[PDB]
Amino acid sequence: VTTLRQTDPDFEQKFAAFLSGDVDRAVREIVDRVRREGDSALLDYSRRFDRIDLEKTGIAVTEAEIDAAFDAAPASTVEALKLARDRIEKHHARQLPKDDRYTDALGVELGSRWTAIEAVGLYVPGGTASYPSSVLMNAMPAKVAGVDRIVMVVPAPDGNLNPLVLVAARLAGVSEIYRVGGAQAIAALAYGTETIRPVAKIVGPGNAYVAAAKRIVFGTVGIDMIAGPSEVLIVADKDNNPDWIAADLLAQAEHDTAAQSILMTNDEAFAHAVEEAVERQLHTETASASWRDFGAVILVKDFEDAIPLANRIAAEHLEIAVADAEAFVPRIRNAGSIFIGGYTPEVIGDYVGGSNHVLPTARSARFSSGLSVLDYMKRTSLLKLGSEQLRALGPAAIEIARAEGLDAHAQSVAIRLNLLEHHHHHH
Amino acid sequence: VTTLRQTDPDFEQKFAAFLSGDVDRAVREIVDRVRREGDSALLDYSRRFDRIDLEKTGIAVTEAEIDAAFDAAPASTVEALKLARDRIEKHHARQLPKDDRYTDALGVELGSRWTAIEAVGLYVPGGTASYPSSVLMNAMPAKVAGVDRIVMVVPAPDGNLNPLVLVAARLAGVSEIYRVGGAQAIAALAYGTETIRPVAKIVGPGNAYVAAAKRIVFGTVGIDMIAGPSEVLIVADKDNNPDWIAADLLAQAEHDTAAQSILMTNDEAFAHAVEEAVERQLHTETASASWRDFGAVILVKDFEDAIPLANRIAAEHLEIAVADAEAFVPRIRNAGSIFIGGYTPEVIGDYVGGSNHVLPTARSARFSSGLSVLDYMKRTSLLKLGSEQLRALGPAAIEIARAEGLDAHAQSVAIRLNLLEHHHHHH
Ligand SMILES: [Zn+2]
Ligand SMILES: [Zn+2]
Ligand SMILES: [Zn+2]
Ligand SMILES: [Zn+2]
Repeated sequence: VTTLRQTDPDFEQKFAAFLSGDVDRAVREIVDRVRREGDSALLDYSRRFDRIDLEKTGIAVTEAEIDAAFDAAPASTVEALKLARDRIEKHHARQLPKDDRYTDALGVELGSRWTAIEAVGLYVPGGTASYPSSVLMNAMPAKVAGVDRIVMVVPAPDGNLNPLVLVAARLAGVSEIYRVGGAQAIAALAYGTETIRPVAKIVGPGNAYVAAAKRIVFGTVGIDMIAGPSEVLIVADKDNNPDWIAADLLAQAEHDTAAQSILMTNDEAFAHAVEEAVERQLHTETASASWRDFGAVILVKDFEDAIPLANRIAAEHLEIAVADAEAFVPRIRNAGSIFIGGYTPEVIGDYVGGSNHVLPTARSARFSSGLSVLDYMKRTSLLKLGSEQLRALGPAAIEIARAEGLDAHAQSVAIRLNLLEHHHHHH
Repeated sequence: VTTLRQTDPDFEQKFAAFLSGDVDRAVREIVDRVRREGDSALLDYSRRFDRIDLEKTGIAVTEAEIDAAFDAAPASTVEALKLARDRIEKHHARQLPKDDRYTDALGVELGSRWTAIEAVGLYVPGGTASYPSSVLMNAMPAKVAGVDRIVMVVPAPDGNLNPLVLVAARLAGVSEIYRVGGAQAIAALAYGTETIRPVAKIVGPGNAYVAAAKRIVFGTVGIDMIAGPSEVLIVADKDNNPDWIAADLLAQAEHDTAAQSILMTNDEAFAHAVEEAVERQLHTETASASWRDFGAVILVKDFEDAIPLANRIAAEHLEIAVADAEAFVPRIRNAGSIFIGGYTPEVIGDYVGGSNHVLPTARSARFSSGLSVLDYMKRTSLLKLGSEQLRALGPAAIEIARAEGLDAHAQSVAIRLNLLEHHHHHH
């Protein structure tokens, strides 16, 4: 496994290189066609890519089909999904924003008010990449935020849908479910078709076609972020169970073939002990291809050294397993989620922690946060000036407007001050 | 001026049509070249588009050049910019997020922590579109949020820079200023060059080239939103000064040739009185082309009717001038900023209100908010489970992981529970 040593005269060059790292035309055409033509183009693309005939199966999934999904599900799985839904809901409810209206010293009334986005669409991959936990994580915050209409699009290749996805959808307050995917589904959500009324925002990672479609429609609808390769950074000292740390690195690896698992430690023997555990557990596929191709160990002399390196890696998931861990939490500023101690494997956050696992990937923790209720809401600014306030702030506005050559802007203030001033000749 | 009447059997069709409504290849190449080549490609593109030779003028603006800018500025303009900076700062400080760490009923420790984005870049148009108010509005929130490095890129066509932009930059805590623009500047900020170290997020509306460049780099850096045509919606009854309302419609029009100003009223005579005022003031250019080409009046019978229409328009700027205005504020959920009463022209919000004027355009108020300190910060989730908590939540996680075919994920929990369980045979 790749191993970098901070003291190496070439460490910086190798570390920076380690951190570094089309379908546009086809997608541009698919998006434009769905926009201009609607349902018929949706059915057309679904045939080409999902080998399904929506004319016969229908575009929308029925409540009856969702009921059948519930009955087919093992009781313990439905129960587990409900516990996860309940934990996620309670956690997100705490993050609801509070409005703020106040009067400043000049008597100006300033306000901040939050409302939910009216309709939101959740993109959920189809087939073997179709996970019910993803559905709860993406839909529950919208439900908590108060979104009136929650739509889910999920492709059904060869007509197959994971029934657990339908089970999760209901548990999380999803209102409409449509059997479509790819750039065509993204276009339908953004522009609308005869059957699918448009939404105001689309969330949910997808493949290259979905990603390209989202870059196009951004502006017409809001979008969460572009899906990028996932990574876990584990910062651990020798006082850990090597098998446990290995299991955590492998859990992240099975996720995707390009997923990356990094161990940052100050004890080489421990790093060796973790690599041996990774090897044994690897027997007793995607994780194999993932750990070998992208796995890595970074050796530092102490954890003060690990701080700047961890900040540059800016991992989606950061497991901190060192003595006095709570002390490093505030020092490591770039991380989507931080899991503390030996009993908190990243996996728990994917399912039952309650904290949203849909986190920023590919160094995006440098500028973004994981999904929260805020992503499903928006703030409106409120401002009210009375005559006194306009008299006090208007001149400054006029000065700036005129300095900017914006005479109409200056006049909208001057036309008011010119009349008002006749009542202020005393001062 | 275009006039729609809600009762018209064809109103809905006309209103919906009223609401509706390339360089990609060239930009894709410019962005890729700057990424691969650095400074030399920056200088190359700057010559082609700004007719400037950065080899002689230099890429970075010097402190000395900024000092000269201050001296050349009229005292009242510097003072006005400072009052605006102070109002914006005090307002934004109130919006700083608070961290939240707590322990739930199961003893799970959950946390929410906020940090500032380390480096941010502000794109400011050059030439006659170069406004100092824009600089304060875009930079001040980053300064309040605690951004360590604030960078501004501003093209200097034919070597000319608005000195007031340099004055504002300093007042707002901008650290570095570079004389570059377009897709080349966006590429330099996102990928970095020898002279310009990369930033984590880029904010600031630009032209079609800037917009295309931002769509490309999104993911590598965060981006605010894509600039779209601006619009003001004024909902007013007859108890207003027609000249004042006209001035407000014209102020928004001079902004851009595609800017849109809409009057929504329940009194046709008043609408006529406003149109006549717009005509007289139009004499005593861009505003002219803007009001005629995109201006519009929407007649309703009462303001209850105006609510759903205003929500569909979802204007960047909404001026509410009706009796009992405070009553409609909560009913109109989609609006970037709401200005209340006759003494609050939208213009005040652009400069001295304190509330950020960089608001969502082209119906984006349906899903986004105007710039705030939150846009310059990010949240990190914290999670800590002890043995008891993992014992209580682990089984559910395993159940879901296995139902999803994610065995490595299930094992990272099972490997811990398998050892831990020997201490829990009593229950
Ligand atoms: Zn050290
Ligand atoms: Zn995971
Ligand atoms: Zn009515
Ligand atoms: Zn304005």
